[PDB]
Parts: sequence; C-alpha cells; structure tokens
Amino acid sequence: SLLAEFPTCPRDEKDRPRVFTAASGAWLTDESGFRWIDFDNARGSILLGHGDPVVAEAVARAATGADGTATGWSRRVDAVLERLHALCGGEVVGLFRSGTAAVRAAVLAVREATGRPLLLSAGYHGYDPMWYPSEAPLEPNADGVVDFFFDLGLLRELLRAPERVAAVVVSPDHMHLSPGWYRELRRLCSAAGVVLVADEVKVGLRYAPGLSTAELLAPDVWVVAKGMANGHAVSAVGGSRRLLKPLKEVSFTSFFEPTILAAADAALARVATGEPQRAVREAGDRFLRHARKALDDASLPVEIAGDGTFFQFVPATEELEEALYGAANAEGLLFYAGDNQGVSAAFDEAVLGEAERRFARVCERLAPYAGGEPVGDAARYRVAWNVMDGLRQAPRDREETTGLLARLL
Amino acid sequence: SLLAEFPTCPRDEKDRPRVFTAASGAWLTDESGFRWIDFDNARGSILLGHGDPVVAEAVARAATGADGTATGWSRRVDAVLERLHALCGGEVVGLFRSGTAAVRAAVLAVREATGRPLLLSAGYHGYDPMWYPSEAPLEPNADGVVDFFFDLGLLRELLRAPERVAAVVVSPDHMHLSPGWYRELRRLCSAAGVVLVADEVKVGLRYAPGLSTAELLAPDVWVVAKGMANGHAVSAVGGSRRLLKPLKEVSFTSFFEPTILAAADAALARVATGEPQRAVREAGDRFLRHARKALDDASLPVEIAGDGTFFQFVPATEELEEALYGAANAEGLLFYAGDNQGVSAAFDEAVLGEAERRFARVCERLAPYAGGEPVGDAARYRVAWNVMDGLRQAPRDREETTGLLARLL
Ligand SMILES: Cc1ncc(COP(=O)(O)O)c(CNC[C@H]2O[C@H](O[C@H]3[C@@H](O)[C@H](O[C@@H]4[C@@H](O)[C@H](N)C[C@H](N)[C@H]4O[C@H]4O[C@H](CN)[C@@H](O)[C@H](O)[C@H]4N)O[C@@H]3CO)[C@H](N)[C@@H](O)[C@@H]2O)c1O
Ligand SMILES: Cc1ncc(COP(=O)(O)O)c(CNC[C@H]2O[C@H](O[C@H]3[C@@H](O)[C@H](O[C@@H]4[C@@H](O)[C@H](N)C[C@H](N)[C@H]4O[C@H]4O[C@H](CN)[C@@H](O)[C@H](O)[C@H]4N)O[C@@H]3CO)[C@H](N)[C@@H](O)[C@@H]2O)c1O
Ligand SMILES: [Cl-]
Ligand SMILES: [Cl-]
Repeated sequence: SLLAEFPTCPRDEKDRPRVFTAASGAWLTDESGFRWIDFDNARGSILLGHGDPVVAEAVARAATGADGTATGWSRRVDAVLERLHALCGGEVVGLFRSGTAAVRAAVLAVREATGRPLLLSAGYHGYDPMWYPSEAPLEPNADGVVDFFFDLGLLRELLRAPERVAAVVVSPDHMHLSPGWYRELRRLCSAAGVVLVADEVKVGLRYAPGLSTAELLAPDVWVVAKGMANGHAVSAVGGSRRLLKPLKEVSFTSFFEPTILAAADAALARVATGEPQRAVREAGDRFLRHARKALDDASLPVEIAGDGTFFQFVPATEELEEALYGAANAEGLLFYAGDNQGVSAAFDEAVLGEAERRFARVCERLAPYAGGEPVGDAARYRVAWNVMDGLRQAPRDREETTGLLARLL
Repeated sequence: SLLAEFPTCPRDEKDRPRVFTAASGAWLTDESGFRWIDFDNARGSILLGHGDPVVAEAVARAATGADGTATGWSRRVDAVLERLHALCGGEVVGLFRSGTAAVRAAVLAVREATGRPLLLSAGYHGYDPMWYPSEAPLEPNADGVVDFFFDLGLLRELLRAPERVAAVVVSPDHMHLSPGWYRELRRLCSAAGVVLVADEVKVGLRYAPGLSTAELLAPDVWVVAKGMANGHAVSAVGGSRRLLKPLKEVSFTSFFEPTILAAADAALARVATGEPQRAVREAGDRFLRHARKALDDASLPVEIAGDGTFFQFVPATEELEEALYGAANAEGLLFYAGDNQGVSAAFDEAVLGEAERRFARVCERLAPYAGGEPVGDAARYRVAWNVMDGLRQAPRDREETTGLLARLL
C-alpha cells in the first residue's frame, strides 16, 4: 500500500494483485510456481506473445546504444512514422507515451483547430480526469465532454447544435456494435459537419494491419496503441495536417528512447503482414468453438460475445460470473475478468490443447450452476457495459435507454 | 514532415534534427561518423551514461520474459516504489509515463483533494495545454493556472486570498535561485496554509539521492522523472495519502511493462548510493573550472551560471551565443543549446581531457569576439528565461519585474 494508484491487473480473491515472475509466449508463472495460460495479455497489448524473441532481440540491442540515443533523432523514428502512416493513413502522425496521453492530445488539438467547445464521446479514452462523468446525462462535464453511451438517438439529439461540437470521439467495440452502427455514426457526423475521431487504442492494428474502422468510419483522426509495440510504452495519433497542427506544441523528454522505437518498428513490421492478426482470430475462434460446446454440454447459462480477436463471457448472473472466473483461476486460465479476452499469436496447438482441457475442467467445477435460467438482456447490457462503458447495440426506445443509463451509471 | 509534433532535440543550422546512429557512455556517433561528447544527455535524463551496461543487461533480461510480465504485478513494482519512497519520502507513490503526465496528475489530485480552484505556478511542467499562457499575464488561464514567473512579490499578491489556492507548483532551478529564495517560498506557502508541489522532474535525484528541495521546501507533493531510469519512459509522484487519494483513479495499459521497471530498479539502486550524482558534480566542476579559465584567457564575455550538476553559458549578446554553439558543434561538443548542460557519470578522465581540448578550440574560434562588452543583466535575464521559463533571482521592484515580463513573454 505504498501505491497511490489502483492499476487494472489480475487480482486474487482478496483483491491483492497476482504477482507474476515470468512469462513466455502464452504462458505465465506466478510467485507460487503456478502456471497460467494468458488471455488478458496486458489487456490485449501483447499481440505477438510474451518475450517475443524478435522484439526481444531488437530491444536488447537498442538498450546498448547500438541503434541511436535518447538524446536525438534516429532513423528508427522515420521508420516507425512511415510504418504507421502506411497502415493507418492520414497526412501526419504523432507519438505519445500512453493511450491516455494520445487521445487527450488528439481531441484537444481538434478542439483548438476547429475553435468549438464540446466533445461528444462514446467509450473509454483513458484515465485522465477530462473524461470523468458529468453531473447528469447529456450535460457536459467540466472539460466540455458529453457522453452519448453509443446510443445514436442520444447522438442525434446532441448533434442538433453541431456548431458547438469540435468532435465525436468513439472507442469501437466489434463484439457489441454492428458494421451498420458504424456507418450510421459516420453518416451522422458527416452531415453535421463535425470531426470524427476513432479512438482505436484497443482495436487498432488487431483486426487487420490497419484501423478496424478504416472504411466503416473513415475517421478524420485516429489513435492506436495496444497493437503497435507488443506492450511497450508507445501510442500514436494521425490524421489531417490541419486538425492536428496544434500537436506541434508536443515535446517530451523520452521521445527518442531507442528501446521503445525498436519494439514498435519490430512489432509493426509483423503487424503489416497481417499474420499475427489472422493467427489470433483463428486460435481464438478454435478456443471459442470448444468453450461454447463445453458450456452447452454442461447446461451452463453463459453466452460468448465477439470472436477470436476479442470475446467476452456473458453469464446469466453475477454469481455465476464470479464462479466462472474463480474456476478459471483454479485451473490456470487467466482471463481479464468481466472484460474482453484477447489471445496472442503465441497461442499454438500446444497451448490451445491445454487451454481446451483446462476449460473442460472449469465447466466441471461449475456443475452446481447447470440448468440455470438462460441469459437475458439485463445481463447482456451489464456485461457489455463493463467492456465498453456504454450501451451495446440492440433495439430500444428512449425510456428503455434512460432506465439502462440510470441502472448502469 | 510526417511528424505532427516538434520534438526538442539537437538540430543543425537548417533546423533539421541531427541523426545519431550510436551511443556509448559520454559519446555519440552521428550519421556522418562524427563523434560528439554529449552534455545534453536527453535533457539530463541520461544520468548514468548511454548504454549503461547494468541497465542494458537488466532491460535485456526483462525483454525475454524472464523478469516479469506486462500482464500484471511483479517484485520490481515493489522495489521501485520502495526505493522512491525511501529516497523522496511521503506516504504514497505513483508511477506515470512522462514528466508531463506525472505533474498534471499530481496537481489535479491536489486540486481535487483541496477543493480549491487555482494553481500558482513557476517554471516548465511539460507539454500539456493546461500550462499554456494566460491571455492576460498574471490572470488565471482556462485551466485555473496562474504563472508567477518565480517572482515572490507577485506570489505574495496571489496568496492574498489563499482559500482560492489549491497549490503552488514550482520547478526548481539551482543555477538562478538561491537557497534563501526557496526558504522564502516555503515561508510564504506555510503562512498561507497552501500546499506546495515540487516539480523535480529535472532536478530530482540528480543533486543528491533524493529531492533537491527536500529540506529547503519540504514539499507536500513531489514529482521526479529524469533521474530515475537512465532515460527510460517513467516518472513518479509522491506525498500524502490525502492529497494524492485522487490518484486511485489512475490506471494505464503499459503499467507493468517489464523493461521500464527493470531499468528504473537498476538506475535507482545506483542513484541511492549517491555515487553518480557525486561523479557528475565532480566531472562537471572540473569542466567548468577549465571553460571559465579558457573564456577569461580569451577575453570572451561569457559567464557560466550553475555548477557541475547543471550549468549554463550566459553570453553577452545573442550573436555571440549563436557563435558559441556553432563553434561547439564544429568541435563535436553537443550542448543543449541555450539551456542547461548536464554531464553524465560516464564523463571519465579521458572524456574530460578531450572535452577540455575541444572547448579550448571553441574559444580559439570565437577570437573575433575577444574584448567585447561584458555581460549585462538583460543578457542574464534573457538566458535564464530560456532554461527556467521565468525570472532569475535578483533585486527588483514591480516596475522592473513587469518590464521584464513584457519583454520576455
Ligand atoms: C479505447 C481506449 N482508449 C484509450 C485507452 C487508454 O490507453 P492507456 O492509457 O494506454 O491505458 C484505452 C485503454 N484501455 C484499457 C481498458 O479500458 C477499459 O477498461 C477500463 C474501464 O472499462 C474499467 O472500468 C471499471 C468498470 O469496468 C467496472 N464496472 C467498475 C470499475 N470500478 C471500473 O473501474 C474503473 O473506473 C473507476 C471509476 N471510479 C475507477 O475507480 C477504477 O479504478 C477504474 N479502473 O476500468 C478500466 C480502466 O482501468 C476497457 N474496458 C478495456 O477493454 C481496455 O483494455 C482504451 O481501451
Ligand atoms: C521541471 C519539468 N517538469 C516537467 C517536465 C516534463 O517532462 P517530460 O514530459 O518527461 O518531458 C520537464 C521536462 N523538461 C524538459 C525541459 O523543459 C524546459 O524546456 C522547455 C522550455 O523551456 C523550452 O521553451 C523554448 C524556449 O526556451 C525558447 N526561448 C523559445 C522556444 N519557442 C520554446 O520552445 C518550446 O516551448 C514553446 C512554448 N509554446 C513551444 O511552442 C515549442 O515548440 C517548444 N520547443 O522548450 C522546452 C520544451 O521541450 C527546460 N528549459 C529544460 O531545462 C528541460 O530539459 C521538466 O523539466
Ligand atoms: Cl523573487
Ligand atoms: Cl541579450
């Protein structure tokens, strides 16, 4: 309890952080010697696998000073910038030290460039107080942000006075929003004359070499991070020269640190091939097939949203959800509790076989829950809110919307 | 110009970033093969030396998976937190990904905890737009910050309604402010009952194992960064549980990235001994003794402020300033232009001997400037503003103070 922060991490039944000593590909070792298969993967930022040898080699060599210095420019700066520009498009690119920092800088730049005060937001954008909730729904917070919770009806309401709106800023979820949802969001923004920022810190580079919403949203400004460096401390923003001109004022001391550049250059090279993304989808799909069959065979009322790139357990009750993760912990399957599971490209045959076996045992442990009432919508909404910080897409009217917000805020 | 940002770095006569392809110790190699002795050292964040072997081996181990995982807690988290707490004091500690992020989080936490609106600031606190200049000098900016430019007369007036003030936040400079100045700041903050935040991102851990202002200011909250990881992308905040309770809300995806943790634990272990800070002070003092003697023997009107830990050339004219850095550049002495020079612990007997030879040659190249009018106060004020973003300490009244603000802002 020296730590002033509350980091999101794997925690035990007493809410104490699990202490991990080492990791390799899909596997972790804890301080008790217990061995785990990782579906958390630093919240999906470990796309390639823990201790990736090719990234590791690049990082080790950069640490010796052999690839340039934190004092100033190296050609790896140009490499990283060019790689991102090719994958994501736009006219310019900037680099940052976290997803939180990049999305804040992006949106403040757009607010400066447009001269308009309000940001309309769906999803999570990082830890900064600028994103804290307002006094009431549909009211701006103290930093001019209004949350629309992915409800396009609420967005239309807010877009009635678009002259106030610097940008719509959206964190995609491809488990809970359809392609059609995105095209409608795009349409609404375009017709309102408002800038669209795609916060792809989580989903960027993971579904494909580039932005997951490149065509669906064709955002004016993008942000990525988790996909770009196999976990290392870098994020990126890009888009029009005009909207991002205010980023000229960004400078920070560690900008040229060569280990982070080494990791991003290495990881981005593999990302560009599309191979790790395919591997993840395929491995995760294989795991899902099996897990869905095990749950059904055991009469357990747990749906799975999403797909192999990112999936989420949707249990019929809170009690079962807790039991599910307790059983998974007991069997050494480390899931990101309540949230999305994101396998890495290190999920090979060997790993998948073991994970399949362990999950069968998870389902045995849950035998007491067999035959429970099937999953209903309240559960779907609750569980989706945990991953997206807003409302999954499904038919509603305004009164149902209000009630869901009143419940879930 | 893919890059949307304008990073601070060594730049050539066309303002293009210098490309450095390698580094070891005190030495850089540029793209053309030229070897430079580095006094910039990533703005003083390279306290140990480029490619420090022990840091680099630690980073190499951590890159392989064998020393923690990005998915969660590791023993290095504890080690880093404990070491910071021992060196800097306070009740709790938080980690962040840049000095910019750390200072913003710290001052926002105090504002939240105190419930008071205004932050009274002196010095640079990073790139975030919360520190942008107010439209009217000495009035609050859009984020509630009033810059007082290190003038304690102005601070007195701003403290006349202390109930409005969340914190005074100050970036120390030990070249341009005396101990007595710090003691007066502490006395003023204490009499107003206001919280004092020491932004030691640059100076922390570099003058001593701990805070440069530990006794002088006895700050309620501290921030450090440049001293803690030999360049790697981490910073820290610490202070009272109360004031920093709002940091519970901080979480970021790369928190457990093992290479940065291993670098911090290694660098901090060295810092705790006091040895690198002593080496730096002694090596720098030896270089200054020599440079001062060379400038004087050449009748060049250049003073040097500061000491071995951080020093700054103060030329009599802007023309001579530009010539001085042109000359240094030609001799492969890489100074942080206009700002403070911070040698590293890798400045050994051989480096120093070669630096002295090169600097003597610099003075030879500046021969046309011999006999020039000696440095005056307008030059001292202009040059100090470049390094501290406010006013060097000297006797003034309010006429002279406001005159200087109008000139230098
Ligand atoms: C699109 C996007 N944009 C920007 C960023 C920021 O990038 P970064 O700075 O590099 O981390 C991210 C970073 N992503 C990390 C995670 O962000 C969310 O997770 C958030 C949030 O959803 C989740 O919120 C929790 C909520 O799900 C639970 N129902 C209730 C819990 N109290 C609450 O916890 C969080 O909010 C509390 C507010 N009081 C706070 O006290 C908690 O400590 C805080 N963790 O906590 C996470 C932050 O730590 C996503 N669910 C996840 O898929 C994702 O992996 C991102 O996904
Ligand atoms: C106490 C403290 N607190 C927090 C931080 C932030 O930590 P970080 O996020 O890890 O970098 C730092 C980081 N420190 C970096 C530097 O901060 C200052 O440097 C600033 C500022 O003084 C300096 O300002 C320049 C000024 O000295 C020149 N006379 C004029 C020039 N236009 C101006 O340029 C900079 O600020 C402009 C202000 N709008 C901006 O437009 C320019 O693009 C920017 N380069 O630019 C630097 C930004 O990188 C100090 N002089 C230096 O000793 C120090 O190394 C810190 O020292
Ligand atoms: Cl003063
Ligand atoms: Cl001058």
